[PDB]
Amino acid sequence: EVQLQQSGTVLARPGASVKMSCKASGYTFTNYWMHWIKQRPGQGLEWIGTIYPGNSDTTYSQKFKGKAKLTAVTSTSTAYMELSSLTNEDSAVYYCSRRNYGSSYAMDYWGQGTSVTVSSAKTTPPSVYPLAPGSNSMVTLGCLVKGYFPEPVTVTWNSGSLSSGVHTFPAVLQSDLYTLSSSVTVPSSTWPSETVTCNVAHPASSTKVDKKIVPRD
Amino acid sequence: DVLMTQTPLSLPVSLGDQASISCRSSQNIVHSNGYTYLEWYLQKPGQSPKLLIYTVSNRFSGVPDRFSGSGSGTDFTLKISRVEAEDLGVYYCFRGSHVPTFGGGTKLEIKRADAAPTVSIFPPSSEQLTSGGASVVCFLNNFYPKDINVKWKIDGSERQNGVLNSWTDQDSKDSTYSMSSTLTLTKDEYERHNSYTCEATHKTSTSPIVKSFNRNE
Repeated sequence: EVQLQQSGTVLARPGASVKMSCKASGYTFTNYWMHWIKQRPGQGLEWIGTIYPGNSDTTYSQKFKGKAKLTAVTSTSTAYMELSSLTNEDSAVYYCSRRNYGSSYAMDYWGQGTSVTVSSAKTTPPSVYPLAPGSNSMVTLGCLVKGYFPEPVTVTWNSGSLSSGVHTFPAVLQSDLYTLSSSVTVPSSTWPSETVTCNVAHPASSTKVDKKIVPRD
Repeated sequence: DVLMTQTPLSLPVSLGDQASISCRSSQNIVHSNGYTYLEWYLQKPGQSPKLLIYTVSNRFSGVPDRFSGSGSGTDFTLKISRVEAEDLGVYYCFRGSHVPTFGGGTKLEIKRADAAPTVSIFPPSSEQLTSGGASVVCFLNNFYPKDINVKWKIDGSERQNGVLNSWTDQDSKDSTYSMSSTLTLTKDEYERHNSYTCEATHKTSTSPIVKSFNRNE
């Protein structure tokens, strides 16, 4: 029943600073130490520091002194981490977690994590392109989502009906712009006989595009 | 001096097999109170780390017997008696006493029979060419092991520029890997050539898989 809910995704510009929160419930907030962990994309976890909400006591990893500032608000059962002088190196997911004693001695409960992107590039809708085969029992179609920023983006095929045989690849950095692609395999008797459509939803720019895969020749 | 080193970097094990994850500290990590706070955590793709083992050998409420933690002083080991498909992800050892430190992590990949990829190539979409760009996409889906090589060829010559690849996490259902390689050129350079090729060399063959298309067809 103990659960830690963390604030939402954040986009910040170099030199700026952001403040995130970790709302705790399920235990006596002031009795346990709350820890913070960083994780650069495609990287391992890294301990940042900890705070004892009970009396605002803190400890930081030398690497994070002056970078991270931890605080807690007893009344709201909320822990906060403020990162300042942001750079690309701070772009990552940040987790909060409670260190339990007794039943267990470790970090048993974690937050869902807060994502932080440091960049001086503005929101850009993605251009969605159909990938139809040029000229087998199954056939592969595709969808190219190019030049958007920042993450993330939602891609489904046929509003979601087509689920299996789909492979939406990780977004790659295209010079301050993200790029990903999605493939889907279906029966030859299904396509082109029946049209297939990819849906692309870019949150950041509140954009929703539907692209039909039209055959060629 | 605080370093928590893990080995191997990546551990391939077929279902039901035994798995041994090592973690060495550079100094004795026993607390002055006599206890040794070494913990193990597991994190699957896009999820918050989970607690498996605390105090070296103690299992957390909800973790099956198949998981074992042993060791002392400067060496600790995590054993998975009968690896399931649901066990893949990254394992991290963590030293919980002052100056908490995570190990680098050991990716647990599930071994399955070698499977050649399914390559598909796609020419630029009329919409993109209209934009002035020209992306040629090539999908290499559901293959194993991951170690794969993709080489692009425009009229026989190899091209390394404007090539971006992205890989999927080992599929939890079939344990295969998929990759998407994208060769990007402007429309003008795209239309000054004719044959575009995507080549994949994989452990499953000598004769690489080649998929091309002629602009003039």
